[PDB]
Amino acid sequence: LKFQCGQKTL
Amino acid sequence: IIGGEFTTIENQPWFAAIYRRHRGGSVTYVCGGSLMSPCWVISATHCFIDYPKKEDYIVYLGRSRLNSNTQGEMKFEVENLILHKDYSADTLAHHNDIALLKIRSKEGRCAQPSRTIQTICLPSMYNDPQFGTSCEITGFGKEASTDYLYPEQLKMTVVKLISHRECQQPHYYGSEVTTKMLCAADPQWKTDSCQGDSGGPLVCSLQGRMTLTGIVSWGRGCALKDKPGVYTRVSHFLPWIRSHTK
Ligand SMILES: NC(=[NH2+])c1cc2cc(-c3cccc(-c4ccccc4)c3O)[nH]c2cc1Cl
Repeated sequence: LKFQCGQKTL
Repeated sequence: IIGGEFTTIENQPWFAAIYRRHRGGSVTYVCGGSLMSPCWVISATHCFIDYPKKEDYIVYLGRSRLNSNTQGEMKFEVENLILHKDYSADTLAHHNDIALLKIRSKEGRCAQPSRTIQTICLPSMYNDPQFGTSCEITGFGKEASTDYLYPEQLKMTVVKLISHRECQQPHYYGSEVTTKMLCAADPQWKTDSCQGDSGGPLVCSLQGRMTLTGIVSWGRGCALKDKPGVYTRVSHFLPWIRSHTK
């Protein structure tokens, strides 16, 4: 969606 | 990376791969970097110092392999290449080894967020994790100090931050390591960063966030006993970063 620093998505 | 495991960019979505074009047709890998914001990637000055011609570098985000494509990747040009004023290297250390690259796609856009492209967080002014903390390093650098090629698959490993007292021991690096550097090593000197991992990230969790704590900068050998990897201490360069990323 938009950047969220430090977040990985798996 | 010596040791470590092979991974995919989803596990390090803020990792940027920088390559250089050669008149002749080849493209070679140069260093790793990290996405700080949509249009800025941070790396190390020593990766560019010998050839500071921005038009010849290419930056890719969302890449899990070195010379083959990854679906979802984005290719960028370097709009601005900012090296640090006070960068110096001696017989080992590189001082003020940080650089910024402003990227632009051929369509005029910066990075766009996806499951393979994310930004990494910056620490607060001079705020670091305590020594002992385990951080991860990722990159396409050498797997053995004797190799002359880079792996095709991205690797990652975990190392621990060590104190300056330990690193400045005469039999480690002595006074070559300053307060603007951080040392990290594997308790058993088994895994480490190496040539090619240069410019990439040292990520630790700080105050709940995965934060870019260091930039792969220098070291004696790779995975050598009492020879930690030395990283640029990002928390001490925040004014400088701000100065260009406003
Ligand atoms: N953890 C370590 N022991 C370590 C080893 C190396 C080795 C290098 C390195 C070696 C040769 C050339 C370059 C180089 C020179 C110009 C451009 C790009 C890389 C390196 O960064 N960088 C390093 C950074 C680290 Cl922490």
